[PDB]
Amino acid sequence: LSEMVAAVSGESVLKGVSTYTTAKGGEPVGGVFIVTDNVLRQLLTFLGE
Amino acid sequence: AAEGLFHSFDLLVGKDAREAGIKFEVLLGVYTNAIQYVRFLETALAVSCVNTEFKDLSRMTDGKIQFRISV
Amino acid sequence: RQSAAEGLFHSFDLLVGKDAREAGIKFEVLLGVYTNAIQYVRFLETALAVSCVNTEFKDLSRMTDGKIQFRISV
Amino acid sequence: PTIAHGDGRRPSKQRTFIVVKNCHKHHISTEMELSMLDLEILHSIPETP
Amino acid sequence: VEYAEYVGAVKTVASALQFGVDALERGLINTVLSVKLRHAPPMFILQTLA
Amino acid sequence: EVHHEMASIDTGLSYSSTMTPARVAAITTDMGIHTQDFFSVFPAEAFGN
Repeated sequence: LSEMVAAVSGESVLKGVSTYTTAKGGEPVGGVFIVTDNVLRQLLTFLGE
Repeated sequence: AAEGLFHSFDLLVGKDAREAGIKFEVLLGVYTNAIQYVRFLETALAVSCVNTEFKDLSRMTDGKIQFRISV
Repeated sequence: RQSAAEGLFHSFDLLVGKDAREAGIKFEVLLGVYTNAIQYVRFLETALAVSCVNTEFKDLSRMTDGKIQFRISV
Repeated sequence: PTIAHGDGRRPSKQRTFIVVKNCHKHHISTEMELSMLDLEILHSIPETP
Repeated sequence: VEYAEYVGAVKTVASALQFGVDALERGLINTVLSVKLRHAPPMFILQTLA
Repeated sequence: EVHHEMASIDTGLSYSSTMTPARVAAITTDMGIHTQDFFSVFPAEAFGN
């Protein structure tokens, strides 16, 4: 998954927008993994907390 | 001056003006036609006619006129 | 570019002599968007700097040669 | 940005690109059918329960 | 019109000069790195030699 | 044209740095079969008939 992230760059032209952030705040959200229901469940069992 | 144009896209491009912003580019030349707008009561053909305004033409139904001439 | 003003926004209008009607050919001021990709880099901020000691010389161009001489007793 | 090279024969010129982006347009449709009995008993007026 | 022209001129020229000095900084970093690699001997030789 | 000049010296007598190939990223040349012909190396040499 981390490699799938790294393949994408942040080389964007717009340079500045309001960002999405976690409930705990601070670190902005970096992107979206859109998946299926079963893959969702299996990823949540392979990755913890 | 360069603001007042967009609703939000100017806010999207960023405000810093050291990284991104909206500059000047070439002037463009335009020549737009001029048109003389026409009115009937303003032409001189109106000298012939006698122009009265009927709101609803429907009331005129028979559409016949009796000329009563005396000599 | 097919049309002179495709990617550009239209901001101002120069009217000949006086601002009356649309008859004058006129001048339109067009704007573009510029983005700078640079990310600031400093040699003293790179981890690489620990390896070398840096001394600033005001007029190196004058310098023809430089040398160091070691004297080692055994 | 660009790196300033010495052994390279002629110093590399600074670079700027013009990139023209196009906006796509997508149109969306749906269909709803409604009966004349509704469209009429609507224009009528109720008087009785 | 000329005010817009002036601010555009200063933006372009300032960007050009900033990129120039940045290119000189990156050139300094690259020159130091290549100076290191020029005098870095290979490990398979340097181990037993040192 | 902006010109910049720098100088460097080695502080110690013996070597102070070392490089090593860590991980092979790719093989550039195919290890295949391709004989070099001599008729393009020496084109002027020839037999009798």
